[PDB]
Amino acid sequence: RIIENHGTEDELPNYCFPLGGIGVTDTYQAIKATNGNGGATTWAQDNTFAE
Amino acid sequence: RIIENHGTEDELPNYCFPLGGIGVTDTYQAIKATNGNGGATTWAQDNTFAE
Amino acid sequence: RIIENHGTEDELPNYCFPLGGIGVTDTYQAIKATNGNGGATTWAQDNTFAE
Amino acid sequence: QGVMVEQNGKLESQVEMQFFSTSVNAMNEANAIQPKLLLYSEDVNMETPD
Amino acid sequence: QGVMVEQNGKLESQVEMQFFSTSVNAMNEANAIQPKLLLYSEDVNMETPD
Amino acid sequence: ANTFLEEVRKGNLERECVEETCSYEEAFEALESSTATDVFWAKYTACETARTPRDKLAACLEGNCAEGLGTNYRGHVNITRSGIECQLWRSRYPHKPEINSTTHPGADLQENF
Ligand SMILES: [Ca+2]
Ligand SMILES: [Ca+2]
Ligand SMILES: [Ca+2]
Ligand SMILES: [Ca+2]
Ligand SMILES: [Ca+2]
Ligand SMILES: [Ca+2]
Ligand SMILES: [Ca+2]
Repeated sequence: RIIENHGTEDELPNYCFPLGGIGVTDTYQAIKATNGNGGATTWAQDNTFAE
Repeated sequence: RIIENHGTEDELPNYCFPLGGIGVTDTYQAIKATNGNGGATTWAQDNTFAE
Repeated sequence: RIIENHGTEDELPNYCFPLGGIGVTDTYQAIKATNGNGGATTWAQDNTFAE
Repeated sequence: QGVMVEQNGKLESQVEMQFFSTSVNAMNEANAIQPKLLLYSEDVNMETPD
Repeated sequence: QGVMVEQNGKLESQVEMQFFSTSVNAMNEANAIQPKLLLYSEDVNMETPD
Repeated sequence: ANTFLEEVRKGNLERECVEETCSYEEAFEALESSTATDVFWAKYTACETARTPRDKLAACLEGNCAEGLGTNYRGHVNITRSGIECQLWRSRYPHKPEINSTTHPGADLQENF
């Protein structure tokens, strides 16, 4: 009968999410640092990890 | 004045959905089974359904 | 003990939304009043906007 | 909500029009330029009371 | 929260640093071998109470 | 390419590389084999003159024609402008090739085509 229009109550955002919580993804490659002595450090590809 | 913490009752996860009710789809084409001439079953593109 | 279940009411949909609110987009270019004359007025590249 | 401005003693608008097309073009036949998107632009009073 | 283990009569950590670039550029020319992602790894007493 | 929501689903090489504008990356995602993939890359560098429009690129990937100077030509013509049969491209018989399949395999230089 009477509208007690106190207004809403919200001060924080609310967020839904991906079922895994991570959407995008960039493939990548393991890299090992080979000592660059006397200069810039060199880099090669690891063999332990998957490529 | 005093907080009666209980957690809450949230034992079933809730999912939102896309407005089409289906994610993404991949155009496909219809086929039909031309009777296998003894050996491998033959497959012929249909004409009844669109491309 | 007694389920006084009279259903619910959800006439108004409850669409969620994305952060920026504007997902897809498409680089376009601003065609200034590069107007031809006589016939259907032409158009061409502007230099008063980012491309 | 166009901010009315008095010119010649009469209240009128400041709305303008802006026209947009795609971005690639020379990519194909040049003059093929056509309008696709139209935006009317303007000015308003922005206030955030609460 | 990294697990502490004793060596040299002292309790220290076992955090390791691992490096990643784009296999995404797996193929192409040299020099351009630069890392872009650094990960720190560890071991922790994972435990679920309830 | 664009419409990043698309960058979740399995992209068709056509759906991600042609009409849009893909780099080597989305192409590779679609294909997963650097050999034919860099065949595609060689075409792409050749189809730099064939970036737009669609057909311009569909034919360019088809390989049935030479783009002017023929940097894209992947056919099998064995006759010169006078019909002279061409030498072996990889070998130097009878004249030494300055730029050959060891140098520019991106133009896909066959036996004598
Ligand atoms: Ca990737
Ligand atoms: Ca795309
Ligand atoms: Ca894509
Ligand atoms: Ca697209
Ligand atoms: Ca993709
Ligand atoms: Ca991706
Ligand atoms: Ca298609």
